[PDB]
Amino acid sequence: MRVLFIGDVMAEPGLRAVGLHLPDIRDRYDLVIANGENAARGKGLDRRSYRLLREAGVDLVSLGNHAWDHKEVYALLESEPVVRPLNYPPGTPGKGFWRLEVGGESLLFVQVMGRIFMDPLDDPFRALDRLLEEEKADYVLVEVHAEATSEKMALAHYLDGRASAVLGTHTHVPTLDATRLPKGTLYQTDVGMTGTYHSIIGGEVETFLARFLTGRPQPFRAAQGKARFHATELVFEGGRPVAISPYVWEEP
Amino acid sequence: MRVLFIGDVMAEPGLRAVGLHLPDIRDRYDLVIANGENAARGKGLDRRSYRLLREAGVDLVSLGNHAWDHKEVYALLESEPVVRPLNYPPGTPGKGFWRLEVGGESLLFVQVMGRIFMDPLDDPFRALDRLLEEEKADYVLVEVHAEATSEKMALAHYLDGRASAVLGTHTHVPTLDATRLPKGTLYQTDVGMTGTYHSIIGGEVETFLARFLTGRPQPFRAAQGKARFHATELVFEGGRPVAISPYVWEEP
Amino acid sequence: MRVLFIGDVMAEPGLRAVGLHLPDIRDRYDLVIANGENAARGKGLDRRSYRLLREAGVDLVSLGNHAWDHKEVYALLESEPVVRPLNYPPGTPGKGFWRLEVGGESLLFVQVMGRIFMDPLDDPFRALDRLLEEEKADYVLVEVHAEATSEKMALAHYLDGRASAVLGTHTHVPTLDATRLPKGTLYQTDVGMTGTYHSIIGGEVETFLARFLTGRPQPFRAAQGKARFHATELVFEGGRPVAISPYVWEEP
Amino acid sequence: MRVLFIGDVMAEPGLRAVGLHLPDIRDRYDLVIANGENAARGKGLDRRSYRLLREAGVDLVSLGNHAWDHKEVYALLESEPVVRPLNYPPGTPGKGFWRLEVGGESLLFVQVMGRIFMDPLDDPFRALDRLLEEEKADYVLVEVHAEATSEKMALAHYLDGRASAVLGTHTHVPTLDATRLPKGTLYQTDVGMTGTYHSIIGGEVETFLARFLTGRPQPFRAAQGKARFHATELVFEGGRPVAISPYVWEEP
Ligand SMILES: [Co+2]
Ligand SMILES: [Co+2]
Ligand SMILES: [Co+2]
Ligand SMILES: [Co+2]
Ligand SMILES: [Co+2]
Ligand SMILES: [Co+2]
Ligand SMILES: [Co+2]
Ligand SMILES: [Co+2]
Ligand SMILES: [Co+2]
Ligand SMILES: [Co+2]
Ligand SMILES: [Co+2]
Ligand SMILES: [Co+2]
Ligand SMILES: [Co+2]
Repeated sequence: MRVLFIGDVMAEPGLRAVGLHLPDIRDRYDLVIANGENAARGKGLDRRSYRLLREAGVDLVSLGNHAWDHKEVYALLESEPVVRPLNYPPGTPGKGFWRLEVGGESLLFVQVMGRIFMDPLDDPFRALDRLLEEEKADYVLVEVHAEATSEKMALAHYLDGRASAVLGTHTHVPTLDATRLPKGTLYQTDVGMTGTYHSIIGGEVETFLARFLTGRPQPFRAAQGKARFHATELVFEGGRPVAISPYVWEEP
Repeated sequence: MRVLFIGDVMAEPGLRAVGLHLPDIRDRYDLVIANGENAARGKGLDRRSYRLLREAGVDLVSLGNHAWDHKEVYALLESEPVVRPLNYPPGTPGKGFWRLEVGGESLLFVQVMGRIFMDPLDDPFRALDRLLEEEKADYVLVEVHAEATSEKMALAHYLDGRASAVLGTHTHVPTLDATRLPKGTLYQTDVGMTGTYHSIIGGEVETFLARFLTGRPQPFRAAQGKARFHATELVFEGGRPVAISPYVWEEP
Repeated sequence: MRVLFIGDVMAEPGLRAVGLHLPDIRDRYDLVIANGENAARGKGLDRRSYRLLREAGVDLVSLGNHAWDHKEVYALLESEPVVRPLNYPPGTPGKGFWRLEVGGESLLFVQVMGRIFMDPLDDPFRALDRLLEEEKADYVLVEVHAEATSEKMALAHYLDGRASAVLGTHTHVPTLDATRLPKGTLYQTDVGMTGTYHSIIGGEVETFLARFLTGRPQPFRAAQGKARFHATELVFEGGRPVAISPYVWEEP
Repeated sequence: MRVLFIGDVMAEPGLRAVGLHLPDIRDRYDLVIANGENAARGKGLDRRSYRLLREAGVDLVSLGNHAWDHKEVYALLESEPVVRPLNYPPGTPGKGFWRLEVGGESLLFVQVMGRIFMDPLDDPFRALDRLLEEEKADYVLVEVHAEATSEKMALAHYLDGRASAVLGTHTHVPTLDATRLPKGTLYQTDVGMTGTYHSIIGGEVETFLARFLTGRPQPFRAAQGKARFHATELVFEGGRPVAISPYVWEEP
C-alpha cells in the first residue's frame, strides 16, 4: 500500500484544489482518503461536495465536529464511504471506521475526536482499543481530529505498534514533525488544510479579526483565493509502516 | 538585522541542546532570543536555567504561562534581559517587552499571550497598539504564545506592516507555514519545541499517557533522551523583513 | 429608594409573567431593572420584547452574552435605557452603565461580565475601578453576569464598601445566599430566571436532553408553560444599603 | 426513610460544624450522607477528615474532582464507605455507588460528575443506565457534582421517575429550587457548601481576590471563621419520594 492522505479540505478553494490536482497524481497511490469536514462551503459535507471529491479520486471521506451541519450527510453516512468520529456515543448515525480493500490488501481507517478544548464525547483511547480488537487488517490508519498536541501525541504513543500510522487534523496548519515512533508507527501532528491560505483557517481575515477585536459574534465567511493542496503520503509494505511524507501543491 | 529565535527550551534535554549547539552557530547571528518558559525541569525559569542559556549565547529570554513557577524569576525579571507576556494586567512583575541594541540598529521584541483556551488576560491586540505607539525601533519581533491557530493568525494580520515578524509558540510542534503576509510581515504559526521528542510535549510518555487514561492527576516528570534544537531564522535589512527560515538540528 | 431587580426574563413565558405581575406590584418600588438577555424568544432582545418590558413597568434593561443576537438591539442601545456589559472592548455599541434618578436620589447601574468559562473580555475588576472613579451616585448597583460562583464572589468582595449591592445573573437558578458583605455591600450569587421552569434553563427539556445524549447539534427551542417570576428587592436609604430580599411569584 | 445529605464539607470550619451540630439532629434521620471532597483543609479527603465525619454521624462520604489529592484516599476507597464519581474510566480506584440499608429498606446512592466546564470523563448518562440495571434498591439517591446547571437538570430529567431524588453539588452555593419533577423525582441544583461562608467558596478572600487581579498563581488557603451547615432533608415513603427540604444552621 501506497496511501495518500489529504489535509483538511477547506470550503470552495479546497474543493477546487482537489478537483484540479488530484487527477494528475491519483495514479501514484493505491488509496486516497480525505477529510471533508468543511467541504460544503466551509461548514460540513453535502451531496454535491461529496460527489466532486469522489469524482476527483477520493476513496473515503472523514468528518469531524462539523459532521452534522447539513442534512444530506445522513444519506451519505448510511450508504457511502464516509465516516464520522468513532467516539461519538452509541446510537450515532454513520460509522466510525471503514475497511478499504485494494490489491488483496486491507486498510482499516479510523477517525477519532480529541476531547481537550473540545466537546465531551466518549474516551478515544478505549474506543480505539475495542475497535482494534474486533477489526483486523493489513494496515491501520488512525486520524486524530483534535486541538491539543498533547492529546494527539498521547493517542499516537498509545497506538504505537498497533496502528501503521496516526495523522492529526483540525488544527489547519501542517506540522514539520513527520516521523516514526519507537515501535514503528508513523505520525504527524497535523496534515494541514487544503484551501486558500489567504485567510484565517479558511475564513475571511477581517471576519475573524472582527471577532477577536469586538468580542462580538461574526458569521463565518469562507475566504476565496488561490489554494494550497496539503496532504501526507503513507507507504505501507508487507504489513509494516515504511514511510511518511508530507505533500504540498500550490494552485497556479 | 540577522536574528535567531529559539523554540521553547524544554527541561534538561532542551537546555543541553542549546548549550551544546548554539555556540557553534552563534556567530551567524546578531541577536539570539529564546523562549525559556520550560527551561527549569520543564516548569518556569530559575537562575541556573537562565545562566546556562546565557552562557550558550542567548541574548534575551521570554516566558509565558509558567513564568511564575519559581520565585527566582523575580530577580531575573528585575535586572536581566528576560521578558514576560505584555498582556498581563498592571502591577505585574517585570517588563512585557525589550528593545535590543546591536551595531547601532534596534530590535523591539515583544511577547503576547493568547486568551483562547487559556487564562483571562488583557486584550493582546490593543495591548500591542499601546506599546507600538510609544515604542519605536528599526525592527519589531512579536512572539505570540497561544493555543489557537486562529488567534495567532489574527494577531499576525493585525500587526501586518507594523511588525517585522510574528512567531508563534506554546504548541511545541514546528509548523511548515513560514510565510510573508500581504504588507510584508513575516510569520510562522509555531517555531516548535527545543528538547527531546521521545516524550509527550516534553513530558515523560508514561506520565502523560496515565493522565489521559485515568483522568486522575499525575505529577509532571520531564522526559529524558536525545534532543532536537528548533529555531527560526529571521533576516531584516533596509528597514524591511527579508527572510524567515525554520531551523533544525538533531542531537547526535 | 426601593429597587426591584428581576431575574433573567426567559423567552415568551418570561415576557408574559412580567407583563402580568409587575403592574400589580410596581407600586412597591421606586425603580425597576430587568435583565432581558433572553427576552426575544430566549435569545437576545428586540423592539417588541423591549417595549413589552417598559410597558410592564421596567425602567432599564440589561443584557449580556446574547446582547448581539438581534440587530434591532443596536437602535435600542443608542436611544433607550438598555445597557450591555461594561467590560466589552473600546468602540462597543451602547453604554456600559446607566444613571437612574428617583426623587433627587441617584442610582448608578452597572453590568459586568465574568470571564471564567466565558469569553475573553476586558478585566471586569479594573473596568469597574475606572467607572466607579469617574461616575458617582447616591447608590451603586452592579450586576455580575457570570458562570463561576468564585468570580462573582470575588467581584463582590472587590466592590464591598463601594457598591450598595451586587447581584449575579446567568445561572438561571435563584440562590439562597442573599446577605451583607463585611463592609455593607449587599449580595446574592444569582437572582434567578423569570420564565417557565418546566424546562431546562428555559429550553425544552427534550431538546437539551438530546444535546447531552447525542453530543450532536440541537437548535434552541424556547419551552412553554407556567412562568415563575423571579426578582430581588433592594432597599437603599440614607445613602446606605438597608435590605435585600429575593422575591417569587408563580403564575396561576 | 429519612435521609440527610450534607453539602460539601469545606476544611476546618466545615468539619467543625458537622461535628458540633450533626450529633444533635442525628436521631432525626435514618441515613446521613455527606460530600467530603474538601473536608481535608479544602483539598480532598484523608484519614483524620474521614474519622471526624464518621464520628459525627455520617454513614457515607462522597468525593468529586479533588478525590485524588491525598494518597490516603485510596485506602479509604478500598474499605470504608466512601465513593468517587461512577463516571471515571474503568480500572479506577474505589466504587461510584453504594448500597445502604436501614431496617428492611435499601438505598442506592450514586455520584456522577458533570463534564461541561470540567475534565473529560465517561458519559454520566449512560453510566447511570448501566448501573441502574445491575443495582436495585427501594430508593435511589443520585448526586450530580457538576458546574453547568443545564447538565445537572438534563441528568435530573433523564433520571426522572427512575431516581428517587437528584441533588447537585460543586457550586458551593445553596439554590432555592428544591422541587418534584413530572415523574416524581425530587431535585435541587445545589445543596450548598458546609464551611465558613466568609470566604470565596471556602478559600481565603484575599487569596482568591489576588488570583483574579494578578492573573498569577496563588496557593490555595482555606478561610477560617464561623461556619454555615448546609444540607437537604429527603423523605422516602411507600416507595416514592415524598419530601425535599433545604436545611441551614448558622454556627453560634
Ligand atoms: Co511508544
Ligand atoms: Co474541525
Ligand atoms: Co487540518
Ligand atoms: Co507534483
Ligand atoms: Co548548521
Ligand atoms: Co494583512
Ligand atoms: Co506554554
Ligand atoms: Co404579591
Ligand atoms: Co471585603
Ligand atoms: Co447569559
Ligand atoms: Co420528565
Ligand atoms: Co468540586
Ligand atoms: Co457544593
